[PDB]
Amino acid sequence: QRSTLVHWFRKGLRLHDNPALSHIFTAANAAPGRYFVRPIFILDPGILDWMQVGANRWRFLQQTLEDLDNQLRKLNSRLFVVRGKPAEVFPRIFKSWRVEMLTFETDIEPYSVTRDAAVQKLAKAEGVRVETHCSHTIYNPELVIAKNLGKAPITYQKFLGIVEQLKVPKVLGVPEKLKNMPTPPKDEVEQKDSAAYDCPTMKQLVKRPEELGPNKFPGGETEALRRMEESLKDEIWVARFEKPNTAPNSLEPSTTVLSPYLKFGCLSARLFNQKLKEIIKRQPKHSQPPVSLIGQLMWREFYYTVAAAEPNFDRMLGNVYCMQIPWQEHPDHLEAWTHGRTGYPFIDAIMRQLRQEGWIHNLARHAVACFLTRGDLWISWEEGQRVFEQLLLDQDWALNAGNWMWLSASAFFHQYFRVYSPVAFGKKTDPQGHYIRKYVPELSKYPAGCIYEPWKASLVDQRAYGCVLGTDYPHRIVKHEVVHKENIKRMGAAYKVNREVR
DNA sequence: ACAGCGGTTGCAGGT
DNA sequence: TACCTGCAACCGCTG
Ligand SMILES: Cc1cc2nc3c(=O)[nH]c(=O)nc-3n(C[C@H](O)[C@H](O)[C@H](O)COP(=O)(O)OP(=O)(O)OC[C@H]3O[C@@H](n4cnc5c(N)ncnc54)[C@H](O)[C@@H]3O)c2cc1C
Ligand SMILES: O=c1nc2n(C[C@H](O)[C@H](O)[C@H](O)CO)c3cc(O)ccc3cc-2c(=O)[nH]1
Repeated sequence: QRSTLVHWFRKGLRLHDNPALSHIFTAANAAPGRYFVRPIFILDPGILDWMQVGANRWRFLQQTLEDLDNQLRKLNSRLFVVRGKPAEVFPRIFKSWRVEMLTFETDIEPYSVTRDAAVQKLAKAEGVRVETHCSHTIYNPELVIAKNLGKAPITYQKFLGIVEQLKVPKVLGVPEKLKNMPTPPKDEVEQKDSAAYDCPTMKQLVKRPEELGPNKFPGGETEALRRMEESLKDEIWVARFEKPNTAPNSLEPSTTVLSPYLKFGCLSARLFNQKLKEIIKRQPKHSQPPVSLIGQLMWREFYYTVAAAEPNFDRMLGNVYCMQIPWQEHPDHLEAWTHGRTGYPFIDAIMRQLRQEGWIHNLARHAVACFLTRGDLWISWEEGQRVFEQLLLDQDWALNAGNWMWLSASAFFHQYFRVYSPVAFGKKTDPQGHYIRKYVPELSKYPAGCIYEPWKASLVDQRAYGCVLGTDYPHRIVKHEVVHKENIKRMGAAYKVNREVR
């Protein structure tokens, strides 16, 4: 018959390096038998208005919550998956559980800002102590903004100068095994259903299981650490890691693929940073930022900082960084790009892997992002943002929007002369086109001399490869060698228009 | 002041 | 091999 401490999961679905969670566990064990602990995850049915979520990411979260519960079970506790909106949920669970303190990890995203504010205001009303922690990113965006005179650095090299003169926080371990902690007595919901706050099953979470692809990347903290240690095994590979040197179209990932685990917070970026630093010190010949592996982690930190200031970071209108470009509507060309039926086998192969597996390589994301926007189709990056938002396992509001602005040359990147060739780009790393053959099996019998460009081969040859254009594989919707030059001139025109105002 | 430099990852043609 | 200059040219940051 006592008060309750609460940790609230949103991002940071881990035990390791969770100062918000450890602060609960250390305090509860400081006064044993005086508290109840409720590690909660609010299954908010309001994020659906905020973001598109595909089947693949729902599977990831299902596996994450299942692992988080298993990890919490070993600490004499458990997870509580509460259904309903926080604005409705909190008032009830504050009184019924009798909550004294509530902790959670901070998030810059607009949905959280309005949510975290409304929660903390109500906490002040109900006499609930709230102390938040900043552990999703290595550096606090506000402090970076502050030390750069109340504004965010709009270049990478300037950003590096601001962050290097800041203290790197202590990476924490796993919280203590709860001493003298019985199961909290069943509330109004738990009495009416014992399994009310249990982990949502696949059926409960994934509404359309036919959209699910192969489960190549299982969710959870356990897999995150496991995959990290596997990636850090070859220290030679880690040290000399240079991003442009990595292939976009290799069958098995040329990079670590820790981004989904960093997005959900199954892996601590601080720990990953700390682990990388240690290897660097044991390796003489090592790569330096931005191309380095730590540099890649710094890019995450970079996009998180600029987005912290601008709430309209995901849209063109009202965005302080985004170049105002008259993008054209074309639902026909949009539907084709979204489902990988453009007629460009390299672009289609990437988009099909994105739909099926839920992850694609950085330079593979580059090729498609350029093609849709300033490259060929001249379609707004906001459209491709939603496609990525739905299909990506690592869908990060800040990272998704920022990198889309990079490739559309709306912000940060400005050299619109550098346009990716959907025909040539893939050839360098994959001359045979194995990647195309796997994800576009229609063209698997085509020779390497015209697999990136089927329109080059005669009809009599098309029949001989068991794939005729127009039926078995769509005609190329636009002509790259023509459209990209016209788009270059369009980019220069809009670059003047924005320059005029300033 | 305007002007040189650097900018995660262009392409084609060349050595 | 890994880097050579054309292409006609952007932005922010620097002194
Ligand atoms: C149009 C577009 C949209 C993108 N959307 C997302 C997204 O929503 N979420 C996301 O995590 N990444 C996004 N990326 C960035 C990048 O493609 C991925 O982070 C990377 O390919 C994931 O593979 P990895 O984990 O092996 O990265 P690694 O090469 O292993 O890099 C290490 C870590 O650094 C981070 N990182 C790498 N590249 C970037 C970068 N370009 N910007 C910011 N952080 C980076 C990732 O979290 C990654 O886990 C996007 C890129 C483009 C071009
Ligand atoms: O608080 C929650 N946040 C959820 N978010 C997590 C989200 O990243 C954080 O809540 C952010 O802090 C919101 O801006 C999700 C994100 C996804 O990409 C996919 C599914 C979810 C589900 C939830 C959820 O149920 N509850």
